[PDB]
Parts: sequence; structure tokens; C-alpha cells
Amino acid sequence: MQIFVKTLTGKTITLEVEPSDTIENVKAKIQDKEGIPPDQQRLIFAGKQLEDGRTLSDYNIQKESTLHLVLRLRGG
Amino acid sequence: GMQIFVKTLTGKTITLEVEPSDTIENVKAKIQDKEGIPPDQQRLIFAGKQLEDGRTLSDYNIQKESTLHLVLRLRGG
Amino acid sequence: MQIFVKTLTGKTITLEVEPSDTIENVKAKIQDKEGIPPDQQRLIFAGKQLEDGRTLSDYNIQKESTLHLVLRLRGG
Amino acid sequence: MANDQDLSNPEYLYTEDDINQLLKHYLGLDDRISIIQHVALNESLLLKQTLHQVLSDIFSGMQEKAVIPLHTGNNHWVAMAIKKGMNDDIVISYNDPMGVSIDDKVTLINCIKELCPGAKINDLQTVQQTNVYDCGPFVVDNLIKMSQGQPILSTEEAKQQAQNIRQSQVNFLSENRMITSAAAALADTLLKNNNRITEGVLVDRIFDNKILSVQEKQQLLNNLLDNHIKENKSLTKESLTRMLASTHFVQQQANVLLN
Repeated sequence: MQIFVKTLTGKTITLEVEPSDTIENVKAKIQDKEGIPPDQQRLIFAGKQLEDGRTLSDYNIQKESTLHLVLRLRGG
Repeated sequence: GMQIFVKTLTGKTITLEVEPSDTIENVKAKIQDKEGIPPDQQRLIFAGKQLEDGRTLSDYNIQKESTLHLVLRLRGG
Repeated sequence: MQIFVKTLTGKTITLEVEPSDTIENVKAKIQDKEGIPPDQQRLIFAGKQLEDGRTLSDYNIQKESTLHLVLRLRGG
Repeated sequence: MANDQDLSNPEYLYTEDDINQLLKHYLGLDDRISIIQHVALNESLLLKQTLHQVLSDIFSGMQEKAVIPLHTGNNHWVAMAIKKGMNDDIVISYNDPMGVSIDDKVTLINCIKELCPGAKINDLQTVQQTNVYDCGPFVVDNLIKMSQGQPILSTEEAKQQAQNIRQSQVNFLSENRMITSAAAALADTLLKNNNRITEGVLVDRIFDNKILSVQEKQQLLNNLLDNHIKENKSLTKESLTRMLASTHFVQQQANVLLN
């Protein structure tokens, strides 16, 4: 399935994922496509911080869900 | 192991060795240890908030290489 | 085993108890010996308020431990 | 000498502490509101840090809104508040009670555009203060209204209400300061020369205290059992002061000092 990840700069990125993908795996896909290291990445779904060892389906994240990416300040 | 930075009233930046689970009082004690400034004279700011004793660094989402500020009290008319 | 309960009036009361005694049971023993109803009693051990459905051993309360009794106000 | 420093004086200049006690009093019970205390446009890293935290929290829905007493670096306060507008738009509302526009503030604007180029800025540019003292009162009022989605006081409303909003806000500040100084002095009698105690040593120091009557102790301990002494936590002068300032017992001692 597809999901969307919105950044504060207003960039929306579209990801190919599986319900069974871990949060860590999603951050690795973001590094793949955008070059942003996982340790700079905070993922939010509907106001909850996603934790690395959990899956998309743990958070009931489905096709065409939007996540929010909060990036560490200044570089990285 | 995590490092954070503190900007002091003299304009010097110091580095602290901390854990996310460190209490604010612990961080102020590390500042007193390195710079000799007593906790009760420390107006310690992260991203515009004064850090409160009994909270942790992670309560304020303070992560590796975050900068805290030691500050003078602002006033105006 | 024996435990002690300190009151604000300066009375120490000594109680005969078992590790398996519930907090409710301890308050009933205090009512027995001092005539104070359980629902007016708040017990503290080493800075933790004791909850009715728990046991002394849940709080690692052992022989010759001292608790603190505080009585509810006529109002609050 | 030192009118600027006396709370009661009409020329009293609000500090970051005054503004923070006032905003926490009117707003602090709602967790979805971020209250900023200290940020000045002459602190470039701190200003960037502050805006990054708040804009990140609001865009992601970790907070709903933020109220920012912004210091100009020039003995002067302005009001900045940030919420989601219409369509996951971010709207930064601004008013300088002097009526001076944000446009001057190139540092501020560029830092916002860098973090969030899509952010709207609504500069209300409305004159409010009729003297060189009253920025603090109007910034407190402005932020409360902006947080509530209410319009700020107009020039006319502000000319008319200036004395009343200072008087109102200074009534709360006088009372709050007395509750804090009574709580601090009590905290000292109980810390003795420890800068740390557990809630368990607190309970025991209150029991052994040689000054409070048995009824004063019974009230203090009932007040603290209601919200505290659950997990035997470590206290300092600051956390013990705040816990005691929570207390009806301390709020009563303060009530007699003020009347």
C-alpha cells in the first residue's frame, strides 16, 4: 500500500509499505528516498509518536494514511 | 551516553554528559559541578521554556546535541 | 510480626500483623485499638500512600517498620 | 527611586515571570497549549530553537496552540500566537501593543520562512498602550484572547481598559507572589540543610516539625495526600515549593498576609 509523509517545509513524500513494516523500516525507506538519517526523524500519526519496534498495523495505519515527519533542527 | 550543550551567562558553551532519563535537578547539579553556578541561580531554558525540577530531559524532548541556555530574566514596557 | 503507626498527636500505636495482611485489614486493626473508622484513615509507608486492596508485603513492610497515619478533615 | 521595580506602581515593567504566572493562571490547565516563557529576537539560536519546537508540535498535532511573549531585545514585549488555520495551514498571529509592524523584524520573518515557508503571519498592527509601561499587560491580554480565537482589544477599547487590565493582573500577581514566598519559607523549614529530600523524609519532617500546631500539620498533610506521596519521589527547594504552593494550607497563610 501507499502512505504519505508531510514535512514542516510543506514537502509531502509518498512511500510504498506493508502493514507489517516496522517504524524503523519506514524511517529507513525515508533515508533511502530523501537521504535523511533515521536518528533525525520523529514520525507522528494522528498526534501519537510512532515507536521504532512497532508496526504500521499496530497503529492502525492503512492505505493513503498521512504521517507527519518532524526533523531535528539545523542540518543532519 | 549522550552529549548536550549549555550556553552560560559569560557566553561560553560547555558540554555535559547526560542520559535522556536524567532529571532537570541532575542537569543543574552537573552545571554547578563544571561551572560552579548554584542550581537556585540557574534560569535554564530549552526552546523558550524554563526546565522544572522533577521533570526529565526526555519530558522536554531534549536529545543528543541539544543546546540549553542559562539566561537573565527579561522585562519590558 | 509487629509494626508501628505514628499519629500527628504524637501517639505511636503498635500492631500485631502478618505480611499477607491487606491495608484494609490494618485500618480495621487501627479502628479496633484506637476507634478511628477506616474511611477516615490514610496510611503512608516511606512516602507511598498504601491502597486498600494491597498487602503489607506488596510494600515490603517488615517487622518493626513504622507507618504514618493521617486522618481526614471534618471538611477538606 | 525604583518605581519600575515595585509591583503596585503604575510604572512597574512586567518580567518573564510575571507574564508566565499570568498565562499559566489563565491557560495552564489545558495541556494542548504550549506556554513559552523566555525568547528574545536578539537570541538567534534560542529563537530558532523555540520556533522549531512550536511549529513542529503544531504542524504534527502534538500541541493545538502556542502563546509566545516575544521580547524585542529592547525593553519591550510583543504577542505571538500560533495555531492551525484552515486546511492544515499554520497561522502565526502577532501584535506589538505599540502598533509597530512585524516587517522591521527580518530575523524573525526569515527564521519562520526557513522552518515553514507556507506559514501565514497575521500582523494585527494595532496600537494599544498609551504610555511606555503597559506592553506587559496588553501582551498577556492579547495572548489569552488569541488563544481563545477572540479579537484583541482595539485602540479605543485599549485606551479605555488599560488601567483595569493592569489592576486585575497585578491583583493576581500580588496574591501569587505571597503564596510562593510562604511556600518557599515553609520548604526551607522542612529541607533544613538538605537540597534533596524524598516525599518520605518530607512526611517525617512535617511530623517532627516544632512550629506547626497538630491541626496545621493535619491540614498540610491532607492537602498533599490528595495529589502527592504516592511513589516516594525526590524533591528539591523548587519542586517542594511548587508542591506546597498547591496547598490550601499555604494559600490560607498567604490570604492573611494580604488582608
